[PDB]
Amino acid sequence: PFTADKGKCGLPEIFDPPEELERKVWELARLVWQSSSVVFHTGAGISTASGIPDFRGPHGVWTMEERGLAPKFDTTFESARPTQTHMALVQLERVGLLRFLVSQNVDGLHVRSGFPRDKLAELHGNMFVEECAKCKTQYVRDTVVGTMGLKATGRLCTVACRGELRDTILDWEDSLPDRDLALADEASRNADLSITLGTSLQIRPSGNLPLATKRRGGRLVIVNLQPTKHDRHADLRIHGYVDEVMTRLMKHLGLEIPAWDGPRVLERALPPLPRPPTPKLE
Ligand SMILES: Nc1ncnc2c1ncn2[C@@H]1O[C@H](COP(=O)(O)OP(=O)(O)OC[C@H]2O[C@H](O)[C@H](O)[C@@H]2O)[C@@H](O)[C@H]1O
Ligand SMILES: Cn1cnc(C[C@H](N)C(=O)O)c1
Ligand SMILES: [Zn+2]
Repeated sequence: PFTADKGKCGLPEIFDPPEELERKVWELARLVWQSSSVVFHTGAGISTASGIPDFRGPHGVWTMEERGLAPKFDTTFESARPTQTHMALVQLERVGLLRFLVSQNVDGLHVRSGFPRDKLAELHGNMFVEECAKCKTQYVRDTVVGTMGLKATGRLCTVACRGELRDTILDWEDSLPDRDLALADEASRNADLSITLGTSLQIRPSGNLPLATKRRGGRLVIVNLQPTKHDRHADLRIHGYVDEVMTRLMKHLGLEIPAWDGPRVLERALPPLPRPPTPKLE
C-alpha cells in the first residue's frame, strides 16, 4: 500500500509536430484498414479530457502525491461524460473495426458510453459495478459503489440469493478477474493489430497484453503523450492528444463519432453496422 511501487511518474510529454502527426494517423488508418482483428487497450489518458486525472502524467494522482500535491478532478465520476475517444471506440465496435476493448480504467465511462460489455475487459474493475460473492451476478449502478478493494458495499443480491454485494476495485495485491484477463489475453494473442491509447503500460499483466499481439507477426501502435514501458516494441508511436488522434482517424475511416444519449448499459454487441468500402492501399 504505502510501499506499493507506483512506477515511473511525471516523465516529460512528447508532442509530434503537425506534419509527422498527420502522417502517423494516416499510417494508423492504413493499419486499421489492413487488419482483420483490431484490439484496443485503454488507460487513464483517455479520460483526462473529461476532467479525470491520470496516475503518472504531469498532474497524475501518483505524480502529484510524489510532489506532496493533490490530484485535481474537474468532474465527479457521476457527471463525467465519455470523451470523443470513448465515443469513437463505440462506433468502431459498431461498424465491426474493433474486435475487443481491454481497459485498466475503473472510471465506468466505457460501460456508460454504451460500449457492449461482452467486448469489454475491465481488468482493474469498475467503480459503478458491484458483484455478488455468492452468485457472481454484477450490478451496474448509476452512482459509484462506495467501497474499493473488493469490500462489502452494504447491499444484498436481489436475483430470483441475498448474497453480499462487493465492489470490483482491485487493491495492489489483488490478481485480475480471471474471466476478463482470459478474454483480454485471447483477444490480444489473436489480434493482428493492438492499438494502445493513454496507458503508460507499466502494470503487469495489463500493460503486457498488447505485446502478445506482436507474436505471430501482429502490429502494435502506441498512442501516448509520455513514453511507455514497451515503446521499443511499437511499429508506430503517436505522441499527441488521444482525441486529436481518434477524430483524425475517424475522418480518414469515413466514420462519424456518435452522440452520447447519457449513461446507458449494453450487455451484448450487435452484428456490425454498414461501414465505408476500404481504400486501395499498396
Ligand atoms: N489526452 C491524452 N492524450 C494522450 N495521452 C494522454 C492523455 N492524457 C494522458 N495521457 C497519457 O496517458 C498515460 C496514462 O498512464 P497512467 O497514468 O500510468 O495510467 P494507466 O491507465 O496506464 O495506469 C494503469 C494502472 O495504474 C494505476 O495504479 C491504476 O491501477 C491504473 O489502472 C500517461 O502516460 C499520459 O502521458
Ligand atoms: C492496478 N492493479 C491491481 N492489481 C493488478 C494486477 C497485479 N499486477 C497482479 O496480478 O497481482 C493491477
Ligand atoms: Zn447473488
